[PDB]
Amino acid sequence: PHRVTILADTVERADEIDEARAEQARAEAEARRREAQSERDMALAEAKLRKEMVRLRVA
Amino acid sequence: AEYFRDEGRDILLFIDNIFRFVQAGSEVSSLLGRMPSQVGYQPTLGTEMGELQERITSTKRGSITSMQAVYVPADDYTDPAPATVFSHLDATISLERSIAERAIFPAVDPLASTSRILDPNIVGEEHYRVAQEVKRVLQRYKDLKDIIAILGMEELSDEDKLTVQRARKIELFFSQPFTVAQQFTGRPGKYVPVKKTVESFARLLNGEGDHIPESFFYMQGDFDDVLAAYEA
Repeated sequence: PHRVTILADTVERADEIDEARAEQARAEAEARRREAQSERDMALAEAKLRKEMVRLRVA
Repeated sequence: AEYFRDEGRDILLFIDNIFRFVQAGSEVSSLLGRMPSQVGYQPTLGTEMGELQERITSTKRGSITSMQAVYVPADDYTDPAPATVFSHLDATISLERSIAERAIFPAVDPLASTSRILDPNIVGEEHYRVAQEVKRVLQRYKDLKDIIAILGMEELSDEDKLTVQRARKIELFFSQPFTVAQQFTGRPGKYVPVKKTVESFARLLNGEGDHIPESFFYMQGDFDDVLAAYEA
């Protein structure tokens, strides 16, 4: 009676952003990739590489 | 060599293992009763090197260019003999086993092969520019090899694919036919002047070497020769 909850699994069209004027979603993946997935996956792989290669060199 | 230099003819003088000359000086001093200097070496090390290396110079009438070979005990470059040898050097060439075993006969490593002539005020602005664009894509020694090794190239590397292709093309192109090995490998030797080198590498870095696969830059003299091979 006082509050409404919509546990929707997914949302698409939105007059706020929709397809045209949509900005948040634009580059949102990169906002959660360059420092999260994209680049970072390699970024942490470079740490594994340069560390592993010098690990045998110190032995 | 100095006789022919006085005759006015340019001379190329090779000294094999100048470090052995230093060692001979050290043994002579030890047997002569002189006190040792540093690690048992002769007190007159610098002067003995000067009395020999200073005769290797380019006067007005003639020049004696020298291409010596240096052996460092163990891998110690702090040793006085290599230090005194290097104090009288203008360029170093580092032949590499890996390049030699990759069928590229001139094993001169693009890196670890420096020279004090490589500055704009002697070779020229274009020569320095082209020599800096090259050895820059190789400055990493293609450090991208590790990411390929642990990623399968990641199925896409964007620009890195182009820079890897260009670096491999340049590495293959550094090879040159040997006129002394013509009767061994059955290929005529090509003499490439410095202007041809700088122009060819400038065009290759601009991108004329693209659209041409490998094994076409393997063993040729000029970029023009590579183009002639491609069109044929």
